[PDB]
Amino acid sequence: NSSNALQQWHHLFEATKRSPQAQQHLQQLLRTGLPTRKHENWKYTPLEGLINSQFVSIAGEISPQQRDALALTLDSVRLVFVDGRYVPALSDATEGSGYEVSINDDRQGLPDAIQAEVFLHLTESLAQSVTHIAVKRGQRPAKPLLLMHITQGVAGEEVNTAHYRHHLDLAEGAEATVIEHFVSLNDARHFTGARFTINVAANAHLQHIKLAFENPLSHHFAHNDLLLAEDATAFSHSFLLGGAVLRHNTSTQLNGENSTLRINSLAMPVKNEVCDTRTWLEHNKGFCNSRQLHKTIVSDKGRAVFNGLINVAQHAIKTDGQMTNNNLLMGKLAEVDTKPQLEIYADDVKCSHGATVGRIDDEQIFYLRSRGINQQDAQQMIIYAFAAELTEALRDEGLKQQVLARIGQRLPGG
Amino acid sequence: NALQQWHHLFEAKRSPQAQQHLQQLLRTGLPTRKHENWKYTPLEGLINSQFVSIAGEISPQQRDALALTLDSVRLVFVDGRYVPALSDATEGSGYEVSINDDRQGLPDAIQAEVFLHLTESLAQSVTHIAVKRGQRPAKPLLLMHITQGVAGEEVNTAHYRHHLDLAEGAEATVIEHFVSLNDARHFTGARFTINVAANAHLQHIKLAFENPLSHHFAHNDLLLAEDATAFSHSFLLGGAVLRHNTSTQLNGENSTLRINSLAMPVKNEVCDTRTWLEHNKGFCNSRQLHKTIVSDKGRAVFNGLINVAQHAIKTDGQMTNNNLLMGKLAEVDTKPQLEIYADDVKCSHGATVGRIDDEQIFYLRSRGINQQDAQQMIIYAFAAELTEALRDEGLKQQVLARIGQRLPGG
Repeated sequence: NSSNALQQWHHLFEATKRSPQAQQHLQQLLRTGLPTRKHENWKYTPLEGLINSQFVSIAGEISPQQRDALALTLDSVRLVFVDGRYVPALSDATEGSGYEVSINDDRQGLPDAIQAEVFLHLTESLAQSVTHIAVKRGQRPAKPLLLMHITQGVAGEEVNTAHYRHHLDLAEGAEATVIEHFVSLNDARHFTGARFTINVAANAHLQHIKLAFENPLSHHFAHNDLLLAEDATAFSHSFLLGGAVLRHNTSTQLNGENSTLRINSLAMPVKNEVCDTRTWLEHNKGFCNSRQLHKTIVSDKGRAVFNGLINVAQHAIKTDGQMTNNNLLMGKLAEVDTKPQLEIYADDVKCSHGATVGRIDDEQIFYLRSRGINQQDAQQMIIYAFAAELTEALRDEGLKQQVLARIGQRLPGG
Repeated sequence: NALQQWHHLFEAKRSPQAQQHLQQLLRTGLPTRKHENWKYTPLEGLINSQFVSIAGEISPQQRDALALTLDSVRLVFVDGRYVPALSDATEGSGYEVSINDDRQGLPDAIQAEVFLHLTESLAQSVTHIAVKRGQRPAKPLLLMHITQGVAGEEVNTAHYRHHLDLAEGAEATVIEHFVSLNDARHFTGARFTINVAANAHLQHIKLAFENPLSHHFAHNDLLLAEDATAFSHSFLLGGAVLRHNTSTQLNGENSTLRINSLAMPVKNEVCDTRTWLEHNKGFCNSRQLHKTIVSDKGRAVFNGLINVAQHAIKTDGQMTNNNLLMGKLAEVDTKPQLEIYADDVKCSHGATVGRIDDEQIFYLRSRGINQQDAQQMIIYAFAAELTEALRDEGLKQQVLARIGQRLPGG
């Protein structure tokens, strides 16, 4: 039952040395509790597979070879985390990289949550350490920072759970690209929780990429926060291509004028999967431009869920915000639920949103088939083209090809 | 204390159906600002009031003073009660009408909710309307509602209930008209349910034109069979707080549906326009256009749910909500909810929020058109796609006049 899952997580919390901040989030976890399908934000995302499980929290050890077999081919400053723990022996040295990094459980400097919710509190409470990352004023690291997360399940019916917590501060004029990569060690199911919070100061430029590529049976529940000051730029691209049930939130505050924001995501549930991609955006100051593109491709008995809220505060004049959610359904058993929302309290603004749902039109495939292209190839071409606005945002070609290959595994004919 | 008072109004006999809705009402209770569907619609101004139920008497002169200029089959309702002395003959009009409190033939609600239950439980009678197979009445049916408040702090409440059945091949236009007798505040509840049979064609128009201080909470149901057509146009231009729901089921193939609404909250008004639509069978086309014009300190709320059932192939459904904000303290909250369980469909939703660009005003000013005339032209143009739906030119002008009262210098 619901209380049982909470009881077990509560037990794991008290198993350890918890910070005052994690204690506060534990209290909030218990005050908020777990939701039912009647809750406003949980009508379409099942928790039964999680709630009815017995949990464990074991931190294993892997070799360099096991890391390499799961790793992305990319020139980066790579930090490796295994079953909720930073592993120095598998990580790159950070001194002189342009990234100031300290892993510890001191949380006095972390900002408050933008949008509190149950799984954010769970991850805050259970994470055993925080990855404190900082890029100093005007610094532009030569290589992107890669956060590689390797989580494994245990044999039997128990569900191993690992919760990761990182914070990045980009000081004024700093420019950096950070990549989150999540993989499973094997086919055993696990429950991954994650929370990456980022502060972007004046004139700073952030490029954030999330690659959620865990196995087909696991649960992935994450909530990232983006806090932007004035004259700031932030782009976040999420490729949610792993897990049986995944629910990712990106909450953002535009707390300064003249900033630019883009938040995109791709979801491609297959089999009996549920992929839930959500955003919460607050235009608290005027003169900011935001653009969101969330595309989904749903096959088999899959279900994609989109939720996007944009709140424009009073007097946030010259706000220019757009949100688009395009959903492609493949097959008569596919499902998609979408709720793009607007709360607009300023008049001198340009705000709009749109959501579309359909399948590959016979008319579009007709012109590929007329050239002799077979059905599966034609469908793959159309799907890649549908995802192209999102995958073309990946500057590194090598990285882009790897993401395209992960997409390829979910296409008709693979 | 609202529930307790409403409960007492009920027991003050009542049909078993009304008893069932009251039971559900008390079981569901009143929602808070934390409820999924009530984040933006205030109930304080209503909940913290003392309710009464007084059925006042009105003269034909008072009726004519508030009545629309239109040739129709007019039925007049005053303070929750049908008034035969002020109504037209229905016998021989093309509309089979029976007014009583028998409710065994009424269909189940498409989307049960608190205020629908309240209106079902408190309505004192049901207007049973039917158009026989293949028939097309010469004049439209007009349901005119006249509600008045009482002197003092008490809030008079009146709940209206009507059901229209369009038999196979039947075609009809029905208009709901709501007005206030004077400036006194009242609480109006309404529920118009309509069954559209195979090959039947419905034209529904709602004109909610009550005073600035009243509360109007309504919920209409539209049920369509196969090869049916239904167009519903709502002009929500009255009340301090208005919340109108239209719930619809497309339960037959090859049907066409259009649901439009106009909302223009001013002062400190809240105008909440909501739709719930189920494409239960395939091959149906649905289109919705909801436009709002929000003045300073006003608040418009839009909520539109579209659910497309599994195997409802060839569904073609669109929903558009355009919002024009006219001042720095205007507010708009808009929430579509698409639940699509069929792949071979074309479904989309779009919403826009913005204001009149100063450059457009300046351009007009440079061409000899002043600010007020420029604003009025632009606002009327924004509402035009909705107002042009009114076939009767005489009726369209009266609606445009009501719109005009809310424009700069109106």
